[PDB]
Amino acid sequence: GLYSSLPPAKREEVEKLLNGSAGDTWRHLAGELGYQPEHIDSFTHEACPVRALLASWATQDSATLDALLAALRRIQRADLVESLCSESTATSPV
Amino acid sequence: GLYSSLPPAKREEVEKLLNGSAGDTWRHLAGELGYQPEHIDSFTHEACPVRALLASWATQDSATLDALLAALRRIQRADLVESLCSESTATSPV
Repeated sequence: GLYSSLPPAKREEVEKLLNGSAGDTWRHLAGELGYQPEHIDSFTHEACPVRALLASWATQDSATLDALLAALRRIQRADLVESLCSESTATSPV
Repeated sequence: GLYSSLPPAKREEVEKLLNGSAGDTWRHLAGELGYQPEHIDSFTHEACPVRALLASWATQDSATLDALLAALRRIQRADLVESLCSESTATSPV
């Protein structure tokens, strides 16, 4: 299940979670994904580093939800896993 | 002078620079200011960590432009010193 296959309403909830609860888990994700520190600096160029990270990660087949969930586990952010499953409920594709 | 003594239009320009050009420089500042690593994570709870940093800095007498400039020099961001001084000639309080 590629992250790029999700509807825009699901991607907006990933932004809302880091905008409203804890905008800092993406640093830990980039660490366990093994991103070089120059990419972490390229993501902090914007106030929403999550939007740039998700768009940049979606360029490659590694962008599976299975890999995202494994990295979330390695950083002890199973709370974000639980929230993203509960917030998966939606109403339209657009 | 104290950063807390500036008009709100100047504080909006410090936010707009980190929101729109590059939002990394507050991390480098927090390092040379000698902040604890828990404060860095507490600021990144929000999308605009600069708004929370500037608020938690304005509550102490350490918030002088003289200290801000010394930190900006140590982090090799004298380009930002020029940009912020070049916007100081505003005439638009709120």
